[PDB]
Amino acid sequence: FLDGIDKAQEEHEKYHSNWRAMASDFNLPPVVAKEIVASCDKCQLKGEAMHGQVDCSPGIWQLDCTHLEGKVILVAVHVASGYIEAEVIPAETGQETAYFLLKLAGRWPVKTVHTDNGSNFTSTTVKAACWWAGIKQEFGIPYNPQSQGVIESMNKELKKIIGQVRDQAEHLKTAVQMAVFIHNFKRKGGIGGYSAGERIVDIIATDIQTKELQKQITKIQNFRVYYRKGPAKLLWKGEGAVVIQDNSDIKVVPRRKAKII
Amino acid sequence: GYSAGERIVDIIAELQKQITKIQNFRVYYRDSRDPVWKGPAK
Amino acid sequence: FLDGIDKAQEEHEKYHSNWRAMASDFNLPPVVAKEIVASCDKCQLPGIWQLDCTHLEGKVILVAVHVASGYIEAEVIPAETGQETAYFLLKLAGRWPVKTVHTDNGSNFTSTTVKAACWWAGIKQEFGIPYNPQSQGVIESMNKELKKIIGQVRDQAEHLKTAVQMAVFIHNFKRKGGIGGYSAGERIVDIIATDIQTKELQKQITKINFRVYYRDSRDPVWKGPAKLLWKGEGAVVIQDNSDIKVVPRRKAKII
Amino acid sequence: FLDGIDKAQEEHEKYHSNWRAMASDFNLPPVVAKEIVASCDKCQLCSPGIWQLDCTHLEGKVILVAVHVASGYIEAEVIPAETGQETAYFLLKLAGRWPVKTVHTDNGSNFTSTTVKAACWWAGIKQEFGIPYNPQSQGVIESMNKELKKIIGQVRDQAEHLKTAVQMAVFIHNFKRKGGIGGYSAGERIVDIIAQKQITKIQNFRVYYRDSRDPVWKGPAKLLWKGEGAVVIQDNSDIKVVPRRKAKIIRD
DNA sequence: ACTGCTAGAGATTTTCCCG
DNA sequence: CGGGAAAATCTCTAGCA
DNA sequence: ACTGCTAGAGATTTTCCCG
DNA sequence: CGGGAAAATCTCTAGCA
Ligand SMILES: [Mg+2]
Ligand SMILES: [Mg+2]
Repeated sequence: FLDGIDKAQEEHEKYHSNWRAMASDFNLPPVVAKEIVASCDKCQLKGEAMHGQVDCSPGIWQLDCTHLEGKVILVAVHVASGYIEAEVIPAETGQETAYFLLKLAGRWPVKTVHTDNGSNFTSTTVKAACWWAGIKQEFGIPYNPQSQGVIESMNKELKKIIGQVRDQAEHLKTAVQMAVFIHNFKRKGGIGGYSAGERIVDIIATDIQTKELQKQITKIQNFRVYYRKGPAKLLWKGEGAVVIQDNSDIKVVPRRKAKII
Repeated sequence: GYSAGERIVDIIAELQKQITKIQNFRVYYRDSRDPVWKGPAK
Repeated sequence: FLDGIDKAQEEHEKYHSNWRAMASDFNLPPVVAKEIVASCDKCQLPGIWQLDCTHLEGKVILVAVHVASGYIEAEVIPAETGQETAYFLLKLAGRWPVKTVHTDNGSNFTSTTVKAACWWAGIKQEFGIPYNPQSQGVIESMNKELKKIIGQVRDQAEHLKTAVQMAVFIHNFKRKGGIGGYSAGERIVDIIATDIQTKELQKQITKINFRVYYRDSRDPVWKGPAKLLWKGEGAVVIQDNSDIKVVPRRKAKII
Repeated sequence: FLDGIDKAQEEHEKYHSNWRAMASDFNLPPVVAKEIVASCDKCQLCSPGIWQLDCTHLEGKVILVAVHVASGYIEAEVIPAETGQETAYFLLKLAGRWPVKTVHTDNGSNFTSTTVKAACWWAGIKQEFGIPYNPQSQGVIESMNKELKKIIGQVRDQAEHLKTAVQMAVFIHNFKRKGGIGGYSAGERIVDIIAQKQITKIQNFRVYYRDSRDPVWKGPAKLLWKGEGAVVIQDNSDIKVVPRRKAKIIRD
């Protein structure tokens, strides 16, 4: 292929032909043509085809403003449940945002808030509010709304319901509260056939109850598993398996080659 | 040198109840490369 | 860098020495130390060897020394012509992985044959006075000690060349001393095994290479290559000319 | 090709090895290496301290070859004549490069010569004549002889005198041919194989005696053990322990 | 070092109910 | 065990940024 | 009575080649 | 019939409007 490699490179600096073109024309193994393309800086123009996944921890909220009929609507969503909070604010200011976030934190457990990099969420007043209530702030990558896919999807859902009930109310703020009500309690679906209100209550109660249950379980139950190794702490056992926490690492081991002390 | 109360309280301070309780909860989850949520797991 | 390497850099700023400390005491790979001394404006500066000559008893003796361990490779050469020095340098290069050689500018080393020897084997050579001629003084003192050795051994060898070799071996192995009384062989072997492990360590250090091409934010144009720093699920962190950026994996390409 | 691949090809022309270097060191894909070796006309495709020695002839010239059993690291040099004295000189030159301990020969007259025994003595090298008593090196010595002959068969086009071609082949077989277990060139493996010193390091270690009161007495102790948060040192006629904060260790 | 999601419309497969 | 209908699960899109 | 598609990057499965 | 690598097929995205 020594002859063809030099020619395909010259043709690539003119044409930037993809690897199949070089492999067909200059009789090349697919790996060599691919290497020619790969080392071209002008031919690197496409990302990888995948999507990430947002954090859906029980304490994470996603926030964003949305605009409707010239007014600013500050919308928050609890990621795990789909529950929502929303108000019309007078302006997209850091002060209005600090106030909204303080109200949210005083009504619901809020461990982390995830927003874009708009001026209102990045402001020092919002920081001071988040420091006071103990809220971690996660800032999305700039110009990447998929980072806040949940609240963007929920802003669509809320705009649709506001459109549905707009002529039942004079002012926009009231339509926003009617739509919030409707979404939280008058729309069922999702993981447990729930409405979002039912679902957030279940998520938060489940968090509380499982925390308590397993804390008591670990207080009373005390063992040490040796597998394969060191004194691994026991997490669970059953059906020919054991769960252990060895140096902050959780691994599923079969019952064989595993002895409990 | 412990009072009868101290020994009583220590003694009184089962697990299968709490374990079945924990095993009653449903878990919906995803694998790190699949957008669809996986059905209720135990 | 690592906290140890940052501490070594701060110790350099405190003490104006780069290679003599972090390459030895801090176990830094030689490539990083070379990069640091290159960046260091205060630093004007296992594969190092030196070659020299001596004229004991009217005969020409050419001696090589591994600087880091007091090893000896020597041979009585029939003549000072560069042709025979080329053959002997071929021997040194074949027997051990020799990377750089420090000699003088003389025609005994600048001849065409020596240049061909370096070209074939892959050895770099220095011609002239080294920046630290105290090493040359040390090897000359070793030459004098070999000469005293010879003044003793020549009671045992019918041919002075053979006594030259006998001395080479005595100093390699029997004359153990320094630090903890170690022979030149022991230090040589330790150094070269450490060198193998440092090649492996340099590989694993440089692992954590990757060119990243990425779509910048709001920009239609793709840019790169950037250095990859960290790779999560969904996003990466990239170094594009001392400018740390975070890019979703949809908008990046890692080669 | 890439600058690295072109450099690898030039290194092949310099060293007559294709797969053992670019497939391993240069991370070349196996298909490209296979294509290169196909195009390459020159590519036809125990007890450490135990070495073999042997005599070979080529084009009317005599070559003495030293091998290592434990990794096939091969030393060699052209000999002026088959006489025993030259053999003794070569074995001498061997002694100073590695701790040779026992060698095996073919019981030849030039090797049974007395001077060979003399050299083996004053250097401290033992001779175990006959054939080696392990059923690996017995054919391995001849196999590596054939390997050296084959390497010279390609080297000879770049050297008109055997005295240089032999060293060319030796460097190739020592480093530029990497294989075996994981692709380790013989030189690397022998580095590993070669790798009382630590005992002699601490023989003369005396200690300035102190105690938990943190005194400045600095008694004439002898260091017995170090580590695990304290020391173990003898105090004249008795034994005690001292934390590392005290008990300075010095040479006697 | 961070990350698309949600809800509805129609298609497909599974389950349950009388045999 | 067999259909047939009712329920549950699957595929796929717009629209939010 | 008209209508999403294309090309590349990485993952997964299939096929072929020496055994 | 078995691996292992090389080739072919599959999944999925941006960007065009
Ligand atoms: Mg926004
Ligand atoms: Mg918005």
